[PDB]
Amino acid sequence: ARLKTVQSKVTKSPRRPFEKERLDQELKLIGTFGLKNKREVWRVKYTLAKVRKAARELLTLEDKDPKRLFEGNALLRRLVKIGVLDETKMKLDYVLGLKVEDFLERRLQTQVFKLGLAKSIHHARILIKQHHIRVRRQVVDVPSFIVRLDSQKHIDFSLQSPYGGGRPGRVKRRTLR
Amino acid sequence: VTIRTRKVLTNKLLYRKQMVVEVIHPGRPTVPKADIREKIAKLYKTTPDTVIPFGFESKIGGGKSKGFALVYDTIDFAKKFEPKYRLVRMGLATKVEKPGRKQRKERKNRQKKVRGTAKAKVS
Amino acid sequence: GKPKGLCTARKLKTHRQEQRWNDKRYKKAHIGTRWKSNPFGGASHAKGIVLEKIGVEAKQPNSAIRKCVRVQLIKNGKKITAFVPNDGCLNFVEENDEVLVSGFGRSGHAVGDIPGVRFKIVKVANTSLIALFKGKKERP
Amino acid sequence: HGSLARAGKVRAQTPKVDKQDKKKKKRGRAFRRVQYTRRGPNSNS
RNA sequence: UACCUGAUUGAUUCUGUCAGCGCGAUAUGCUCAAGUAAAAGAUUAAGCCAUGCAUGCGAUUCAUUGAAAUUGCGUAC
RNA sequence: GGUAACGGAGAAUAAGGGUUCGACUCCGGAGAGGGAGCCUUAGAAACGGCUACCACGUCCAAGGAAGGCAGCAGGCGCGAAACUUAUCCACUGUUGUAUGAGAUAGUGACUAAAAAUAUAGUUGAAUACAAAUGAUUCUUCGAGGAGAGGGCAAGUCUGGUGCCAGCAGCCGCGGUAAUUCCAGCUCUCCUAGUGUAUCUCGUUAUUGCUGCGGUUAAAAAGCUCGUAGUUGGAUCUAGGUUUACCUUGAAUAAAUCAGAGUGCUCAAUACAAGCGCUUGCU
Repeated sequence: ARLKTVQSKVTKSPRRPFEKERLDQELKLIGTFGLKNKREVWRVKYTLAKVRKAARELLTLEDKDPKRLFEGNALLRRLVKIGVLDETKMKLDYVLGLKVEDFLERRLQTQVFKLGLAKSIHHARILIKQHHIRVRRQVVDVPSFIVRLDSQKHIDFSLQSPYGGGRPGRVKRRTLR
Repeated sequence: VTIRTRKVLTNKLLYRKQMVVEVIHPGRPTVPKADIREKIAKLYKTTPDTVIPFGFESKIGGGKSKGFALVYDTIDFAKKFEPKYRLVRMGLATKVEKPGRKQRKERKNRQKKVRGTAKAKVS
Repeated sequence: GKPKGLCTARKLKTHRQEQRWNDKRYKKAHIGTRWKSNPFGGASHAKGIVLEKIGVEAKQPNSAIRKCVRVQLIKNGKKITAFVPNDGCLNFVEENDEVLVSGFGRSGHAVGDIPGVRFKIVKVANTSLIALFKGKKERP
Repeated sequence: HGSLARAGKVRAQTPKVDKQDKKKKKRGRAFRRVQYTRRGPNSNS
């Protein structure tokens, strides 16, 4: 009958629940990039850990190994398209140099306020929540949505949102009536 | 309301044409199937009852929306190679009232207990 | 020293198996009488009937009377002593009550200054002891 | 000394006090923001 | 991420375990904005079961299109 | 002899080497209350086939007649422990009208992903569907669980109690001036989750092949002989017949794991899709 459904975890808990250094460093990451909870930062840590581990495992191999070649260019390609790796810095010895801040910057929430669409990062988030941003003619409502390089310059207000042309919001309509 | 048809294929061994239909209705609600049907019929210079749109799902935030359409050569081929429910949906056919599965099953089981022509009577 | 030859796999494997039995964890997990000896029979909780309320003198250097209760388990009819945690919670427990009992935390060993008690009460009359203590729920 | 009959002695003796009220503390991202801005924490003495 | 920390002493270095700490399974306490996927009477009692369903569809048509019945096929999946 | 034993694909944990588990959707086997025997058939030792005995039920007008949910749904028991006596063949398949197979909706803090509490609800349409429901398009109105001596982040603040009541995984708190109990106020961690119990793995070089230890911490047999087992010196073409072993291929179901591609709005997933212009290409 029905088969097993595939599920995966995207977060790994820290080995030490209480260390002041880690707690401060993670709270600062929540601060700069407006996040919701520690799971939000552990998710990025986990993705970065996967990337770094894959790079290390490939680098254990010599330069012209078939697997090394294929997987290395694939990984570098994905990172470039996300905008996390430097398009001149095409190597795994250099992909083993990234930080959680690189990934956290490419989030839609950060770009919304970085490009001026919103004042504060919290403003960016509540706009993305209330469906006032669109990407390449698509209303994205996920503050964690990553912005590819191509999508970087094609993000503006929704064509419907009252701040992008549309029926006035509830407050305005109440006042008008 | 821009209706666009892609991946058009001609199925002579089923006397029709299969196409993917996409509608653009920014601000407007989902396009009613009758409205889509008229536009496709005009597009293919064909009767507005020899075209079968179905499977129309609407993308978020309005705008885009996709579905499938079947262009049929004529109404006989239509109501020969077609499930009954599609025809009932589009008015080409009429639904036949039927008792529920539970009651049909119980009647069959009761009839199994009767032999001869009294089976038709028992109910 | 251990054997090191290229053809000593059988000796190594057999010796490892022989010596694994001198390990408390392995023997405790494979002896065979675990289910018949453990009062819960390998379960985490068990329902039982309260027989009486007893007081256990705390170990030194502490001094107190821990309010425990004698319980008879329904699944096998074995008698155990369970601790009633929290303050004044022995009042909630009446004789001839159906209580849910759980382990005390150390996998069948006494905890703290309470001697010889390896179980604690979780529910009484299908009501949570914590809820009764906090006032969330009342005695059925 | 202990008797098994003095159970629930201190909680019975404890004088009863009532609670207070506060504005619903910000929840989710807002609480973390307030925390970040604010930043021993409970140094009463 | 190839990791440890507390506890024997007046103090010290060890052996050594206990405890902490991370994940998962099952049960359970307290508590749960909307949605999307989705496990679910295995554990003990392959114990006992009220009641409904879960297997039926070319030749032969003097019934009223095709009933009834005889065939054939399936019910070993 | 035991197994709280169906085997495998696999699952949990995870430097490496491993340890534990795997009733359970796929493959193989077995059984239909326990045995046994057989009819029909290409195929059954069939049980939603029959025949008997055993155990246990059902209806009788007491002469007789029957039963097998370890199918779906429900009920009782058992327990720490587990859902609706609902709708359909529209979907995948069965030779295709029939399909409790299968597909739908119900209960569902098992679980996995994404997310609101600041800077949801609600009305009628469309869409969808076999009919629905729900999402998707439009439109009407319109925050809790643990903790606060150390391990271990966070009070020597106030009031009660005086080794009592209680807390406390461990070390320890409490004997009338308690940062540890019971409360108020404050903080800390995680957060729609957070605690408890039992168990597996790591931690653990505390099972050690990699890789432990044996004078005194546990551990060299009192000593020697000895079969199996394990292990066994050097030596054959350097220069100017068999095996064992290593390399490379062949044969080697999917699902899962790793991994390539692909804006399901992201993700977990899934296996799609992307282009013109319509009669289409890849």
